[PDB]
Amino acid sequence: GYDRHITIFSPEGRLYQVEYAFKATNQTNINSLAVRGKDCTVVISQKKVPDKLLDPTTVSYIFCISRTIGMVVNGPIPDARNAALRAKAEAAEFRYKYGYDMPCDVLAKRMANLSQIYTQRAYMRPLGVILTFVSVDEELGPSIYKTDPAGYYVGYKATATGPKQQEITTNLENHFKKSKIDHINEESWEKVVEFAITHMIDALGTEFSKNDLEVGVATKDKFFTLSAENIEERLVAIAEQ
Amino acid sequence: NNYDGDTVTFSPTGRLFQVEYALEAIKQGSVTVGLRSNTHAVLVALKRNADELSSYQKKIIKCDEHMGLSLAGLAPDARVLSNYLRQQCNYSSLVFNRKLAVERAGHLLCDKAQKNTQSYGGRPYGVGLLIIGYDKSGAHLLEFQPSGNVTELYGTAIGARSQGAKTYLERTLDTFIKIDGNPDELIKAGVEAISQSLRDESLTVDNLSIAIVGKDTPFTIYDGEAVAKYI
Amino acid sequence: MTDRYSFSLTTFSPSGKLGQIDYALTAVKQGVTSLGIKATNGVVIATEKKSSSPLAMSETLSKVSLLTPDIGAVYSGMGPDYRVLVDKSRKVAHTSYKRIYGEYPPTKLLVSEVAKIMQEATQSGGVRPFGVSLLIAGHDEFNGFSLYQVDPSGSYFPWKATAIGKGSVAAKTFLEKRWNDELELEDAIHIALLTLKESVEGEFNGDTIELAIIGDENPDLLGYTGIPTDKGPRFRKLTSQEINDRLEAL
Amino acid sequence: MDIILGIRVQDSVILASSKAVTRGISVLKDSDDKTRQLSPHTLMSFAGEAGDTVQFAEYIQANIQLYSIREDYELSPQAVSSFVRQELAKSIRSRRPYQVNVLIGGYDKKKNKPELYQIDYLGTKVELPYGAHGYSGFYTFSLLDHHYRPDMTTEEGLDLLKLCVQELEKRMPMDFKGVIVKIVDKDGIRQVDDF
Amino acid sequence: GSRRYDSRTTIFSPEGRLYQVEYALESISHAGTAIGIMASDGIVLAAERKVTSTLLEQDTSTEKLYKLNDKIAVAVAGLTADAEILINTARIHAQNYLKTYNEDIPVEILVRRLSDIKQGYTQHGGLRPFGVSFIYAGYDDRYGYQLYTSNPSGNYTGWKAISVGANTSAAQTLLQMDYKDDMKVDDAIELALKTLSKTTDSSALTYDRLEFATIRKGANDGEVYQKIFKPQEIKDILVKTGIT
Amino acid sequence: DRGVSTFSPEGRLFQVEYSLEAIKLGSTAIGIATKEGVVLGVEKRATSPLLESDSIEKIVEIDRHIGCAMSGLTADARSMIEHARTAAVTHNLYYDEDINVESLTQSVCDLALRFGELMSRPFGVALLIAGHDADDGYQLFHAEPSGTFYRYNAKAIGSGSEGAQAELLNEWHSSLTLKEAELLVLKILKQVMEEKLDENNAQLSCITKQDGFKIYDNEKTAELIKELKEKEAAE
Amino acid sequence: QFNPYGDNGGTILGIAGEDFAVLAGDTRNITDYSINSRYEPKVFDCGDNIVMSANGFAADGDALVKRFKNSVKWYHFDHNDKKLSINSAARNIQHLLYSRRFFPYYVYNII
Amino acid sequence: GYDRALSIFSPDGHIFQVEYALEAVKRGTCAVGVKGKNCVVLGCERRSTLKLQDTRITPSKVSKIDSHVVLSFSGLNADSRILIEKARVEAQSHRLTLEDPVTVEYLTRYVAGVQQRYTQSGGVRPFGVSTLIAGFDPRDDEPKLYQTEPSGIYSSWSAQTIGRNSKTVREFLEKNYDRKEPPATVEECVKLTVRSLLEVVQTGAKNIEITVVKPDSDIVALSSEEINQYVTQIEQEKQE
Amino acid sequence: TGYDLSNSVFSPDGRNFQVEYAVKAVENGTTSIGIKCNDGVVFAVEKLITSKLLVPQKNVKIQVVDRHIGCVYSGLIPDGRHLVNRGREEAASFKKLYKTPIPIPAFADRLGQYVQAHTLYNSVRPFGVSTIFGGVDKNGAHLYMLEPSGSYWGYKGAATGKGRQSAKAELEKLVDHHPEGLSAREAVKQAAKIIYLAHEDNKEKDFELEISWCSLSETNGLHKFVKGDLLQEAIDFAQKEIN
Ligand SMILES: [Cl-]
Repeated sequence: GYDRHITIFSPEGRLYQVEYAFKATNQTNINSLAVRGKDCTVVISQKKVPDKLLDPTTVSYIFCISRTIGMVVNGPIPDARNAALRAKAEAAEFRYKYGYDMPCDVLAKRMANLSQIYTQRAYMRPLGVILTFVSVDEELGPSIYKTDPAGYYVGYKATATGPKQQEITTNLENHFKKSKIDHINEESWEKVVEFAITHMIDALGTEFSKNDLEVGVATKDKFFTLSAENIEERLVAIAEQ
Repeated sequence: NNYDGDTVTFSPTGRLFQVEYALEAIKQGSVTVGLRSNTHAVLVALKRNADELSSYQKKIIKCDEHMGLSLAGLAPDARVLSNYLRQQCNYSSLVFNRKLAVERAGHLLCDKAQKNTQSYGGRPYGVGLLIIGYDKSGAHLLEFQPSGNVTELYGTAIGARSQGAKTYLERTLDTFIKIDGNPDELIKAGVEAISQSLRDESLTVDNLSIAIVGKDTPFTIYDGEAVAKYI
Repeated sequence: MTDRYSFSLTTFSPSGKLGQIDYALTAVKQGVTSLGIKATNGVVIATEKKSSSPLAMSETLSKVSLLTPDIGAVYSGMGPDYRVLVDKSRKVAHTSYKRIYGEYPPTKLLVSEVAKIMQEATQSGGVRPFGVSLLIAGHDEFNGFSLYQVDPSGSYFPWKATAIGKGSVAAKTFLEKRWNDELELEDAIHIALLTLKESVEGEFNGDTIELAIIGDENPDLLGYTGIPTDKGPRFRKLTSQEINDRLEAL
Repeated sequence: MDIILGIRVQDSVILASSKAVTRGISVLKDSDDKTRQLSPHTLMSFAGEAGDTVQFAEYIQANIQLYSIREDYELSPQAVSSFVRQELAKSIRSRRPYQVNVLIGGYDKKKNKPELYQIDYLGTKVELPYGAHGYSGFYTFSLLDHHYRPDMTTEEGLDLLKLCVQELEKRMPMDFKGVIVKIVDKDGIRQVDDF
Repeated sequence: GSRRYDSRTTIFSPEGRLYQVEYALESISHAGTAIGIMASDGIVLAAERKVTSTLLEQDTSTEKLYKLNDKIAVAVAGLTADAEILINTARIHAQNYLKTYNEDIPVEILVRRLSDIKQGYTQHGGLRPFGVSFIYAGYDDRYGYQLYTSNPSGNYTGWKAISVGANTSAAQTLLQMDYKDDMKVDDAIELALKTLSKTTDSSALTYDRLEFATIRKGANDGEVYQKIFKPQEIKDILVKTGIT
Repeated sequence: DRGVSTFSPEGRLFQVEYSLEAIKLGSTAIGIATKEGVVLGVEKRATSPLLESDSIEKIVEIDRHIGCAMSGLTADARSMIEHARTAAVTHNLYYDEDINVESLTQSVCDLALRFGELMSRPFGVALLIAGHDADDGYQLFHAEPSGTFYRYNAKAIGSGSEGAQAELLNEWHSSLTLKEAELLVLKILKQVMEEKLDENNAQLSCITKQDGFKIYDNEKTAELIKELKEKEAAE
Repeated sequence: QFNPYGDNGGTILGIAGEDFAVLAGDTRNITDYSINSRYEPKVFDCGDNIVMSANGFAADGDALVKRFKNSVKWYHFDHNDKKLSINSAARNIQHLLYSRRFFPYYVYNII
Repeated sequence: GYDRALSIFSPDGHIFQVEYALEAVKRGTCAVGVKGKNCVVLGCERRSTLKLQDTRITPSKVSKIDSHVVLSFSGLNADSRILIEKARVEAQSHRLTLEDPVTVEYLTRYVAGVQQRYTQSGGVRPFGVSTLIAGFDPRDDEPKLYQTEPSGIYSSWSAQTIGRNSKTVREFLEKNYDRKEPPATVEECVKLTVRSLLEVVQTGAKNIEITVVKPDSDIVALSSEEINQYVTQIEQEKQE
Repeated sequence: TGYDLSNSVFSPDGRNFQVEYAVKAVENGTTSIGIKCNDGVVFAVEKLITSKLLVPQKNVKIQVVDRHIGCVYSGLIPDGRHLVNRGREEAASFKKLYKTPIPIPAFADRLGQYVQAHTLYNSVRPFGVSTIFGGVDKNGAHLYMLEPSGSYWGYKGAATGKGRQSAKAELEKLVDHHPEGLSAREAVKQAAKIIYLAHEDNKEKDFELEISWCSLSETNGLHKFVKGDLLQEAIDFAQKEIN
């Protein structure tokens, strides 16, 4: 039974090492969510600092890949940072070679191709991570593209990742079934973040303080993460209506 | 058991069995003793023969005018490591016009042995080394294990029955450390130390091997009738 | 590090079977149905856009891909394996042909190059075979229209019409009854839509179906005018609207 | 080295090659054989830079002999000459080219025809009824143009060759110490010991 | 490390056999039968396509018979993809020889070269062998018409008549019975088709399930012509010999 | 399977220990060192009477002052001998002198542990290296595939080794002559050999300072065998 | 253009007696018309009762002496502390010099 | 590169891959070598399981390495081609660098060295081939016959056989071959070689190949009829 | 089963058992800690005195990287040294190209990526060490801890080795009782105490205390070893607290 140790086919035509890498994805027990506004793309993720000895400012699963591209990771932090460093290098090389900023979907494809190679070549293991890339692309507008250990990737209207992804997914599905549009019809990114948090609260059934969340926002020509105080202002507005 | 096929595999309790098996080869090897004062450092080694027609396998190797070691375990591995030390001592002299510090020599041996314990295909070294030397901070004695662990000591012993000599040195600590400016008395203490590890056999003229280095003493090895004085 | 897997991972068993190839074919069997039909004046390739989530934008995922202006491809099996094969197939069409002869390769020779790549994954060290079967439709001046199947082993066969994946056995039977040597392209598209409906469970419309043709030259899709000999690509992907129009006459 | 001539007659090929070897201002040898047998019915003469000539000739010889053993068969003169040309054309763009000009005289046992090939150090091959390298052709070709017939006997070929050597000995400034003559026909290769 | 997963494709059994070569031969025994018959005035190549479909485009299809140059052709039994890798190498060797010596490559020299490549995969590299057996039909001016076969072991032999693939035991017995030395091409054509007709696992032998080729000095004066039979031409020769 | 450079739980290299078993199956080779020279003798052990025994070359010259006998997988020894000869002559090129017997032996032993995943396995042959130099006089070394070499006054390797070594234990003393050593090797070879010892199935050789390394003629050895038979019948 | 060679001047002299030998050399080191040093030793004790002086281009001279001294050290290690005879040292130096046949040590050497 | 150590020692001190290579030799067709007073003869078995063979073009069992040396074998056929090719290259390489052809002993030593190298090199398996190498040294009238095997050991033989049922024909040669008086003529040498193969072969038809090598590069292969005359004469003497 | 025999193999859980076995080697090692103070960091380690023959203050465990970073580790000592050798190469090449000394967060990722690389292949073994490291850069003080998996975070206080639980409890008290912060000199005293308190888990053999520190005010942002009077003062403070 060495067909379960390396990335070769089982008799059923399955790659068990890829399937087990998917399971490593939920090892952090963190849920992430991504939605699109008119002018922005918002990504939120649960933040859990279990140890009091930790410096909470260094605990993060959201990465600034380029000026325009942000990435949130679902999976263990070593693989997350491996992917982050590579994505940063790829985005920088792309700009140098081709004279313009790497698009979100192109980077997603590139990282997905790298992931595919690990599923075919034996000496390389898959990374136990799911990578969600976000930007406001200059051609396609607000963009969400997600990569997994199988080498699969696709664009999204919105998405969710983690142990309770299904609950968040259905919650989002039901909202877009009402509105009948592919995005959050809202002008400011502040209100799109408020939407993202509100719908995560509803789906998970848990309240959040300023230190329980982590937020990333993509606008035209820059991606940035929110501070604890920026999130607090967001939480206050939610409670006041 | 299932985790001793190669050096690249931890056991469930966090042990490296191939390294531990290499450590076992040292215990099978013949006893050798090391000890020092503030002025001199001494190696004493019990050499082993195959039979009565055979010679007694050499245990002590010179690395530089101010440094050398004694071996216990696989002799070819000691040749490889001593050759590396010779080169590093030599690189220090030719490039920096500087005699290689004994402590730094230990750090280099540690790092060389370590690479063999973390990589596939290779094997750990199957030998333990006792390095003595005299540098700018005085006399020194090092114990090298092929796990990579190098330890600076006042005195020690490795090989079969080495525990007897090590206990003796642990008692004599306060005495032999004070033997300054007297090479013969320091060797006597080493010969008396290695004697605590003997059974059935005793120290003969072609059995015993002694080395010394010090303040105004280059690393020199004594064999044959040159050690009859100490028998 | 270094890739230390310099030995074959696909080997002959006592019965003469190459296990990893057989298993790759099993992965293809599980995959979504895709098909290809050759007409007198064109070829049609089609498949279902099996969307993994309704939140996912299935337009961004392209199962039917342009390889050259006159050659297109569709698959059944593992999507990521297909995606990288399309990247390699597009590049090899340039490096091993266009940069030498100054023109795009004929269908059969591009197929041959793709087949070679898949064969090498079946014999080279430290790799598994590709978990896809390809259907490559194309046109060239001296061979006319053609349709090829390529399997994980690297074997390739020319077809008048065929199907691969989930409901291939039923679909190939359906095609045998409907195919003849006098079909026009529109008739082939009609048969493709009929055949594909049998294997689809849920929604059946332009947004859930991906369909492309190799047909007449499209000068409107060339992007420039001024060179008479350059008349535009024969490959064209049908729009969501163009599919739905033909589903009313179904 | 200096002068190498070749003439193809009715039923044989005749190669004439100088005997002199000079180092500096001194003639070291006056009996040097500037030729190698590649196969029983194929002979190659050579001329060019010192050292390169023999090294190349012997290298070719080894390759043809290796082929002969492997296939238990003698390559045609045409096939051998094409192999030699390729090696020289390969050589000319090398880091340090082999500066060797050759004549290949062979009897094709299949076609029952003698064949003479002239190849220079660039890899320029030509089949000829008579050929030469260096300055040898300047003096001799006018005589060969005049006297040569394709139905000549071997004896007539040798007489025409004597006239060529005599003209060379009269008008060349260099003393090349006469020539060694060899005949290649259906029966193989033999040397004319009196010339 | 990686050793754990190594099949070790290039080792002897205790009996002194090469496992992978033997298993590759087992694979080839399930492949469509290919037959070669050598006559005084030419060579015949006949081969059976494996369980085809009505929707297969036969006239543009090639799975059995391949052209190496103008003088030499091969019949394939085994993995087609493996065979094409080798075929392209053989085509290049023939052109290399032609460029070097300015003469068409002798048949045996080409065969030995391919057979040596196969041999290499059984002795070094740790890769699986090519699951292919060839029948070489060719002509040169030294030995005239020649038939050879090679298998995954890299061993090759010369033949007057030979079969590879499925039912070779039965096929070889039938050829050995009816073959004679003074035989001609037209007779050899009939023998090849009759042998396939009796050894086939199919219910009946039809034109769509065959690939056929001849190498004849039946080319205008001292020269050699290769004829890869078209579907309609195979259909005609089946009627002529009285099989359909 | 398992690594080629793997340690056993007892602290020994599996492959080195297994190669030692192959050497035990080899034909007997004996060396005796004296102050008048070193004698090397071997059992030829022809597998058939049709095999021309003089083509069995188990005693070999490395230099004029160094000889070598082998036991075990004798094919493995060829590259060792080649290296030895090269080392010996190369040192003569660099230093205009004969190379020390120990230094030569050490150079041969350096090859031994150059195996892994370099060659794929240890050597399956042991060597008795005998020679003379000005510094340490007449010497006999035993070179193993472990990379270890011991100097010996007398040594036997091969299938009859432990029986021969016990005999060499009793017979050797520091005042042996060359003639006495020759007869002693013949005596012990005759004892451990399966077939009856004669000039065709056994070979003698020696190394002296004056004449250097010499393999003995079959006529010369035959006389030493006849001299042995008579002196054993003498009591 | 960079010239890797220079001339540091100096002169050396070796004389072999019946049971002794001398190696002498001036202590002046120069470039062009300038004096670098009035006392820069040029003749060295290399061990094993051997003395050497490499005269010409000082950088190459120093490098050669350094490598031979090193060769003496490794001769002891590799051959059981055997004394390097003068004839053996000479042959060893030939090979040290010929390593750079095509980029020579620009020195006339005497031992 | 593929570095895997395939030929390794086992606990009992055996290299199984080398020993299994000898089993491949045991399977191979019988080959025999007999040296007379002024010649050497190489006999080879051809298994008659393969008829419809083209004997003109089928690889012959005896191969010329040079004009004065030949090589026959038993074992894997494909493997033997690699050894023969290397040997032929070395033969021309020796003539090129030393200006003398190889001695039979030298050529044997080279081929045996190649076989040995393949028993302790990573990623490769041993040659499943044993060879008989025969000929005459340049300007020498003494016959030479050598044998090699997968392990890489080699030796000289007055007469030797290898391959399947070699145990039987060696038995025959050991009682029939006299060292004090070897086959004085070519006839006697060929007769003894054919007799030895007739102990094992089956039919004396196209199953026996004979190649006679004489001094000064005089090598010829006997035809079917010439051999058939030996087969006829042997059995007519046997009927008594 | 068999998933724990090879490195870089995911078990059905999604775990790399070989890395988890490397953690066992870390847990087996001696105690080491780190304390982040007002303007710097303090490192301390437990050195088990196996024998009287060990020369005091000679077998130094804490290592410096560049001139502003300190590294200490628990587990397989050679593995830790190998990691620091790499750390030094990384820090050198950073400074070579960018001129400024490597920032602590930047340095942390260099080690992190290297350790993580040794969980990607079966041809290498994971690191048998958890490493506590840090120092002072342009943005102030930073303390990090790095595990065999390649996982690392920033810390207020950190601890690893056999007595990590005891240490962690002590570190948590300091964080609670000093929200405004701890001084560099205080942190040295507290570090001594914590190692002494954590020595109850290794109480069989007696030990030697070793402390180092980087502080903007006390050491000018350079890594230095705590020696002589300041070390003895910390030992006295530690010995007073256990009694
Ligand atoms: Cl890519």
